[PDB]
Formats: sequence, C-alpha cells, structure tokens
Amino acid sequence: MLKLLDNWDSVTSTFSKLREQLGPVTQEFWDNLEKETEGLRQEMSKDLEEVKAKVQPYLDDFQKKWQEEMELYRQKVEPLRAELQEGARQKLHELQEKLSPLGEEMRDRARAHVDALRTHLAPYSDELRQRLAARLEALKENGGARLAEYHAKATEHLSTLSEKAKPALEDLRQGLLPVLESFKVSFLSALEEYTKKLNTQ
Amino acid sequence: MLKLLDNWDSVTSTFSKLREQLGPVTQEFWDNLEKETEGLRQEMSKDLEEVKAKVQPYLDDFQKKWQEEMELYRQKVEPLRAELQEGARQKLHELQEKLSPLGEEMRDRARAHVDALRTHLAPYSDELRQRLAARLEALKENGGARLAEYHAKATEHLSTLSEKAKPALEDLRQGLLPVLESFKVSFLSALEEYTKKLNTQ
Amino acid sequence: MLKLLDNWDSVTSTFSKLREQLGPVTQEFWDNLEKETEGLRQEMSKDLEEVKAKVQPYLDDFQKKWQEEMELYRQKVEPLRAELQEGARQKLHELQEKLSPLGEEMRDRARAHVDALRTHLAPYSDELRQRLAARLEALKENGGARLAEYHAKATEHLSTLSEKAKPALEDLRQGLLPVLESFKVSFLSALEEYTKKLNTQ
Amino acid sequence: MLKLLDNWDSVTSTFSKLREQLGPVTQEFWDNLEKETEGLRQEMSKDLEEVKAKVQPYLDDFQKKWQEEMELYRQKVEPLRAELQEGARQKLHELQEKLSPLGEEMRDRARAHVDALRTHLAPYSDELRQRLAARLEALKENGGARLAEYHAKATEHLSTLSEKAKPALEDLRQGLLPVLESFKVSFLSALEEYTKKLNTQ
Repeated sequence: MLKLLDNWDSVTSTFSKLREQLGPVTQEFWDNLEKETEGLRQEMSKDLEEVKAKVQPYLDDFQKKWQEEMELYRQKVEPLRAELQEGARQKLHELQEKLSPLGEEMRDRARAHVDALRTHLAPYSDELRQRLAARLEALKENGGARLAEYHAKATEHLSTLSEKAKPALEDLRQGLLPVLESFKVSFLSALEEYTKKLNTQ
Repeated sequence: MLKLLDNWDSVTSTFSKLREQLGPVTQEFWDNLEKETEGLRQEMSKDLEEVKAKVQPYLDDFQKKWQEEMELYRQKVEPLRAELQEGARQKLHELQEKLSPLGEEMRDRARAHVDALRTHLAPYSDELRQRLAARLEALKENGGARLAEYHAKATEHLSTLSEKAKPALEDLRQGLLPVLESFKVSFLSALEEYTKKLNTQ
Repeated sequence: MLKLLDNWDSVTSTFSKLREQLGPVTQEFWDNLEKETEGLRQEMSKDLEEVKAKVQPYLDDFQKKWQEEMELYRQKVEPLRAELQEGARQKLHELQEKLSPLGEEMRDRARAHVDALRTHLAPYSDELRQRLAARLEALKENGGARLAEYHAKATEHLSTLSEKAKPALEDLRQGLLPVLESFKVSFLSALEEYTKKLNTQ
Repeated sequence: MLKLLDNWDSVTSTFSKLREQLGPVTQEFWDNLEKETEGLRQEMSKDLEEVKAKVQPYLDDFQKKWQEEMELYRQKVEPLRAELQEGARQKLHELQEKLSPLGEEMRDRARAHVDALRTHLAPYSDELRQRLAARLEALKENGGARLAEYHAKATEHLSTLSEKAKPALEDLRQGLLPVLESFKVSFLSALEEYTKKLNTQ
C-alpha cells in the first residue's frame, strides 16, 4: 500500500525550509537596526541634554522677560475692566429689578392653570400610594414564606445526615475484610485471548 | 514654556520612523516569500492527485489480483488451524483443572491472615467509627445553632423594610407634584454667564 | 496496599458533601429572592406607564397653554434686546480700536526679546543641527554595511537549496516504488504475540 | 417637566436593598460552615493519622505475609510455565519452517505481477523527477528576484532620509523664532460670544 500521501514530505523539506530558515532576517537586520537606531537615539537624547542644560538657565532669563511685559499690559488694561466690569453689572442689576413685573404677571397668571394639575394629580398620588405601599407589605410577608420554606429545608438536611453517615460507615470498618481481589493467574489469561481469535477469523 | 520640547519630535520622526518604512520587509520579502513558496507548493501537490488518477488503474488492476493469489495462501493453510487448535484445547483443561485446586489453596490461605488482621484492626477500625460518629453529631448539633442566627438576623432584616418604605412614598408624592418652572431668557442667562466671565484674573 | 486509603473517601463524601446539598440556598432563597423582587418590580413599573397615559392628556393640555403664555412674556421683552444691544455694540469698538494699538505695542515688544534670544541660541541651535546631521550619515553609511550581510547570507542560504534538493528525490523514487507486502496470518501473528506474553514474570 | 422617570428610585430603594442587604447569608452561613466543616475535617484527617500511624507497622506485618504465600505459588506454577513456554515455541518454530514453501510459492508467483508496476511506474518517476526538480530551480532563481527587488528598495530608503531629515530640521532651529502666539485679550472674547446669542435667538 504505497503511501504516496507523504505529499507533505515533498513540500515540507522543500518549501518550509526556505521560509523558516530565512528567519535570520529579523535577527541580523531588525535587532541590529533597533540596536543601532534606538542605540544612537539614546546617545543623542543624552547628547542633547547637556545642550538644553547649558542653555536652560540662559533661556530662563527670557521667561522673566515675558513676565516683565506681561504685568505692564495686565496693568494698562486693568482699568478698562472695571469700566466694563461694574459697567455691565449695573444694566443687568436694573434689569432684573425691572423684571419683577413678570412676577405678579407670569406667576399670578400661571398660578391657576398650574394648580389645575395639583388637583388633577392628587387623587393618583393617593391611588398609587395606597397601591405601591401594600406591594411592599407583600415583600415582608413573602420574605417570611421563603425563609420559613428555607429554614425547614436547612433543618431537614442536618437530619438526613444521620441516615447517610451510617451506611457509608460500613465501607472502611469492614473494607479491611473484603480487600479480596481478582487475581488473574496471568499466563492462562493469555489462552483466554489466544483461542478466541482462532474462531473470530 | 518648553519650545525646545519639540526636540523629542525630531528624535522620533527620524530614528524610529525609518523602521516603519521597513515594514515592507514583511510586505515584499516574507509576503512574496510565503506567496510563491506555498503558492507553487499548491501547483505541486496538483500532480500527486493527477498522477494518482493515471496510477490508480494499474494499482487496482494489481490489487484485484494480489487477493486472487492471497486466497491461495489462506486456503492452503486452514488445516493447520486444526492440527494446532486441537492440541491447544487439550492442555487447556490440563491447566484449567490441574490449576483450579491450587487457586483455592491460596483462596483460603489468604483468608486466614485476613480474618486475623480483621480482628487485629477492629479496635482502631472502630475507635474511629464511633469517634467521628459523635464528632459528626457536634456538627449537626452546633450547626443548627448558627442556623438560628441567619434566621434571627433575617427576621430582623425583614422587619427593617417597613422602615425604609415611608421615605420613598414622600419622594413619590414629590416626583408627582407640579413644576412652577421659573422663567428667565437665554438673554438673561446670557448676561449672568457673561458678567460671570468678566471678573476672572 | 492502602486499603485504608478509603479514609479520604469518607472525609470527602461527608463534610464537603452536605455543603453541596446547601447549593439550594442559592436555589430556593436567592432564586426566589430575585424572582419576586424584580418580578414584582416588573408588575410595579407597569403603573408608571399606565398612569402616564391617564396623565399625559392633562400634562399636554397644560403644556399647550404654558407656551401660549410664555409667548406673552417673550414678546413683552424683545425691545430690551435693542436698548441693550445698542449700548453693547457702542463700547465694542471703544475697546476694539482703543485696545487694538496696544495689542501691537507688545506685538513688537516681544519680538525684540525673541530676535535677541534667537541669536542667543543659534549657536547651540546649530551645534545640534549639524551634529545629528553627520551623526545621521553614520546610520545610513554603516547601515548599508550590515545590509550587505543579510544579502550575502541570503545569497548563500539560497545556494544551500540545490543541496537539500537531491535527498527528497530519492525519497520520491522510494515512496513510488512497489511493496512486496510480506504475508503471515493473524493466526501466526497470534502465536508470535502469544508466546511473547508467556515469558514475563 | 416632571421627571417621573425615576421609576428606578421607586424600585431600587425598595427591591435592590432586600437583595444586596441579604448578602450576609454566605457571610454568616457559608464562611461559618466551611470554617467548621473543613475546620473539623482537618482535625479528623490529623486525628486519623495517629491511628494509621499506630497501626501501619503492624499492618505492614501483613504485607510480608502476602509476600510469603505469593512466592510459593509463583513456585508450584513456575514448572508448568516451561511446559507451555518452550512447549509452544516449538510448534511455532516448526511452523515457520514449514512455512517457507510459501516462499518460492507466494514470492516466485507474485514476483512477476509485482514487477508489472515497477515498469508501469518507472516512467512517471522519471516524469516527475524532471518536473518537481526544476520547480525548485525556479525557487532559487526566484529568490534572487525578490532579494534583488528588496535590496534595491532597502537602499533607496537609506537615501530618501537625506531629503527628509532636511526640511524637518527647520522646525526646532527656527522654532525659537515663531513661538508667536494667539494671545486672546480674554474678556473681549466674552463679547465675541455675548453679542452672538443676541441674534441666534
């Protein structure tokens, strides 16, 4: 029965080698690359430091320089602020006070229609209150049902043990009696299989 | 601030960057690698199935024959199955029945030792039996005790419900009730928000 | 052996066993717990959607109206949008154009400091520029070197293929070739295997 | 706009509490259980040890006792073995020698037909050999194509850097010049949004 089905043998030894064996690519390349790449990137980031270091304090100078111009402007402008600051507050202040007419207006006007619902509602509150509340009474009362149903079962369990522990306990106490075995002569067992085939074929 | 901060900008888009340009390593090389490799492999395997066809006829022509002859072999042998099978069954009882008696010899020869040790262990065998027995009763016994706890604690955690009920009801009432939505105007809201931002720094 | 080994048999089917009998804790209690709890919750929520219906009519009847009035509010206000919008645009240029000049004041007031520091950094700013420049050339330069390696190693790993070719071919020949399948019989095979087992211990 | 959608508030404060708050179950129960369960299971497994300890050597006695009976049987039976041992070898021995007729028979008979394929095959081996082999020549030759196509691209990459590094390098060197900003007066920006709404509504 020629096992030509080794078509794998044909492909594996041929194709697979070229691929798996061409793995030294990332080896010699990538690791050499990343080794020099980031490897010089580290020399540079550290080479740059000294630079940034030999300058920082100098540059620093400039920061205070910005701080200098800054305040001055923050100054000339400061006054214009109040002019607009309190300047606005006022017109807004007045407004709200000139907006209290809306009080007796809006309010006294709405008032009524608003209330409509107060009344169109009230019954429902009452309706639900009487409803949802009792719903929870069913919770406590029902909690007792399950608990009662539970405890009962818990108790029973502890009592079932008495009948269980007993039969199981005949196992070891007497197991030192029936350690009896099968003891197959051995060789004979060989004949057992032996003569069988004589007829199964 | 750190206008120099862009130093890392130049480190990254230079070193680690070219690396990504080499991803095509996996694009052109390994991709084209795998492409032809297994791709021709595909064109290869083809043959095995082809030839297979052109081969099968012969292989089969052959097959049908081999059997035709094998049968010659078989039939010219069977008689030995007898010459042998006979002698085999003979000794079978020589050992089934000459051995049978000794299989009892020990069958009982062991039994003694056992009945011996049986007695020999019984004390301990029982010291434990009755030991865990009463030790088991403790579990059941003290068990129910802590059981009562989970009942006693549940019965109380149950009654604590008629207490966390009432608040929600008020909350109920509340959520139902009207909403006299106060009214400003984006314009007003605008001023508020506005002047709010005019007194910052 | 260890006929007493069954001691652990009794420890396990007793202690850790009853525990599993209490899994129903999660079956009867928490299951029935969650069952009604969220189950009635389900019957509860129902109302909110119901009432909602009976409530919507009113809420809407109301809604349509509130607007009818709000509009009163709005329209009686708009004129202020003018009294205010006017005064607003006024000061707008007071600051757009009175401020505009100072925005340049610094616009250039800063520029100096800059042009200053510009010169102040240039040296370093360039010490680095030309530094990594030539330092970059090294990468390119020495890079191609190790590149040559992966080529040189590939060109050789390529020629090593015309070598692992020939064996498979012989293997080819082989796998093709006939099979003079030697013939025994299960019967014979039986004897072999048989007697094999007769000289063990 | 009455947010009655707090239907969660209604359910959460009610239903959720009873469940999450009934978690003390596994707390007081389970941990008390497993604490006593395995807690006494440990006292027992250790209580049992001493037992097994005060007996082992005793029991041990018995093991040698089995060892005693064992050998004796292993003895009486031992002889019957050879009778069957060499007793079988023989009939099997003869057989194979009386089975050599099958040699000149089976073989010289098959021989021919077998060969048929030797010849019905041979060409195909030759056919495939000439085929599959050249297939691999296409591998080496094609490996060179990709490699050549690759190296080329690798090289180009290292050369592209020269044109890239350059423009990017104007960034930091001069970035110490255009650190120019937006500088929004701030408060004015408030008017920017301010007067906008005046018309968007």
